[PDB]
Amino acid sequence: MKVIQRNCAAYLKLRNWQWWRLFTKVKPLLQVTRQEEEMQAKDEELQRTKERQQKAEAELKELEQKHTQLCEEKNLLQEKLQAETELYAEAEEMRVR
Amino acid sequence: VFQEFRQRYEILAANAIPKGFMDGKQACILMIKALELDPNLYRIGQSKIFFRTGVLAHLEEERDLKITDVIIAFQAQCRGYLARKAFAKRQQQLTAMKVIQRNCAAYLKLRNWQWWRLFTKVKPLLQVTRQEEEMQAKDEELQRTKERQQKAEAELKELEQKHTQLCEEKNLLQEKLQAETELYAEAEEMRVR
Amino acid sequence: CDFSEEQTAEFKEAFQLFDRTGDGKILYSQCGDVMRALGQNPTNAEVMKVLGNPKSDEMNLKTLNFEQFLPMMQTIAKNKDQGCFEDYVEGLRVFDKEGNGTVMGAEIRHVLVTLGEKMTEEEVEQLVAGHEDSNGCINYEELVRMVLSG
Amino acid sequence: AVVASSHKGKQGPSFSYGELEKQLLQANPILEAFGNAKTVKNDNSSRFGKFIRINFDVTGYIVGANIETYLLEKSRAIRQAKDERTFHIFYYLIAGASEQMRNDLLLEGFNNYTFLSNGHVPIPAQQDDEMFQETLEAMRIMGFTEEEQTSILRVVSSVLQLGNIVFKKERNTDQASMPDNTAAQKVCHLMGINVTDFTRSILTPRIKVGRDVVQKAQTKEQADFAIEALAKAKFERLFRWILTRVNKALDKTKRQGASFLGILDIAGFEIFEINSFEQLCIN
Repeated sequence: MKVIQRNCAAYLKLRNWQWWRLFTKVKPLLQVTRQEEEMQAKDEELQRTKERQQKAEAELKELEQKHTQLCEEKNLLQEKLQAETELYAEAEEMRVR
Repeated sequence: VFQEFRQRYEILAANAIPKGFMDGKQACILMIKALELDPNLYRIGQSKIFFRTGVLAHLEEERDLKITDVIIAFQAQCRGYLARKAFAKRQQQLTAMKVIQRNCAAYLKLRNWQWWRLFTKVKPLLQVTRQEEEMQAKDEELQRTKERQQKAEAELKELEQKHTQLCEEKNLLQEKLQAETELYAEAEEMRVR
Repeated sequence: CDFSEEQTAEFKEAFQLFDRTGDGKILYSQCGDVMRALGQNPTNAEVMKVLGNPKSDEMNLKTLNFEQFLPMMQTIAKNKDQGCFEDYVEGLRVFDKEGNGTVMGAEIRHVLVTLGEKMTEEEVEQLVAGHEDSNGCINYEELVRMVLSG
Repeated sequence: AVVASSHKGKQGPSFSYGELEKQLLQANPILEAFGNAKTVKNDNSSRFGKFIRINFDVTGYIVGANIETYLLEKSRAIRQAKDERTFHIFYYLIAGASEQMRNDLLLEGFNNYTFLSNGHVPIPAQQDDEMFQETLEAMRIMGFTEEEQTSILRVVSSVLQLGNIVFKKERNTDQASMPDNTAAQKVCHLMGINVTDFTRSILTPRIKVGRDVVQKAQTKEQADFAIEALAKAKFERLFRWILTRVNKALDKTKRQGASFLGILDIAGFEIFEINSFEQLCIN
């Protein structure tokens, strides 16, 4: 808090000086090269996004393998069900007879 | 029946029949009066109203012709809307393009003759533009990789939805199969008995 | 004439905006759709009922000066007032086989292509706000408002 | 709802309780409005049995809750004995609805309904309009949308109005007829179904009996029974929806828990001029 107060008081006293407006106009033209840091950040995030892609594609493949299995099991169970329904109908009609 | 008569032909007396859940029979009477039908051409029961085939048939033809007439009016209105929309678009585009091409052509002619001729000799030394190109390329590739990620996650979600669906369908079919097998057993054993 | 000096001037300025081939006029085939675009919406028949020639060598060859176009536009501006929101809503209510707003695109296509004057397979695609898959389900209430504002 | 609360790290009765406690304290007035009525024994008599439970973590703080509710005395609601009332929500709606709401729901004032024997029946200490406001606001606090409020109003209006579908029997055939088809038209409109089918399925239905699908002969009494049974069905479905909706508010919480504390509240011993099965199960 003491260092905050030192900083805030110092700025508050001085910020009414006119030159600050010229400083504020000039500084963004001169200072901080920026673009190397930006490039490095983009490259770093690209690696992370590629990692997430790899994981998403792995998860996709896992889900695909389970999907086709469940689809075949569904097909087999449906075929078998239709057979048992026909057998039930045949048994029940003859039972009535 | 009176409610059927009203609901089938109300268009012919929609201005005369009052709005609300009122007695259909009164609405039918109002419509029959609006048509000014001869009282020998129909007979009013408690539920069913009897009519002459040809008279009701000819009124139906007239009513359908009137529906064609308003269809033509609506066709003209929608074609009008379409024409207006097209005109509004194309004129806006024309005025925009006229100013843009005027400006771009004017500049293009001048930058091929003025101090750009000097500037272009210095330009390849300005390393800032090269670092900007690199940055832009990295951002573009990042955006592409992010797009592929989004698509991979969408595909993943689609496969997940189908996975759980197939799992539930499998469960239901298995349960149903066991039920039908039990029913078959119960039927067949009693058949033997 | 019902139009003010300002309205006549506005019509002249609008007439000047069209990318015509330097004819200084407007073609009889085109003028109907100009009048539609700029104001009131006449029918295909109305363009003849305004005492324009119902038969000619060609409607693209027949052409009119602003002095002839202005009264032709004025008469429909005064005498060709279109239906109420209530009227079009009633029409669509009687048309709608689902009786709930959600009409079928195939039926809409039928009453535009088959009935009346044949609206084209290019027009219908720019008129229909929805789509025509195996369902074809679209709400007429939006369309009626769209063309009411047109 | 105060002692069992976990502390968020953020004194009086206006204290800001947790989300689940806030729902719990609104569940009571919600359920009471839909489930309580006036009887000779009690002006706020519960027509239903209930059981609340609150679930705790290993630390001893609340982490979830459940509200179970048992079969209710649903029969009385359209067969009112002298000086007895229907479910409070009906009177609260009929008194509290704005002109806009009344037109939307196709409602009228009291004594305009065949299902309302004795007509309007008073109740002390309550203020029907104010109650109508606070119960709706309680539903808003329970996280209801405006649509899922008004839809309840539509169905509860429908059971109230459908009683006005009056029948008269054709002596030549003994089949029922409907001179006041306006009532049916209003009801089927509020339900969004076809008036023609709605009229004929009540008066002379065609029912599937095994292999065949056959025209059922239908008396005045059978038609009355059919529409009253339909009212019971609508009511049971709406009450079920309410009870599930209030539990699903709590069902955001996880399935883990250490132990629980229950609260049982069954309707009391009860007797009057008629004693049918509907009272016997409770007694």
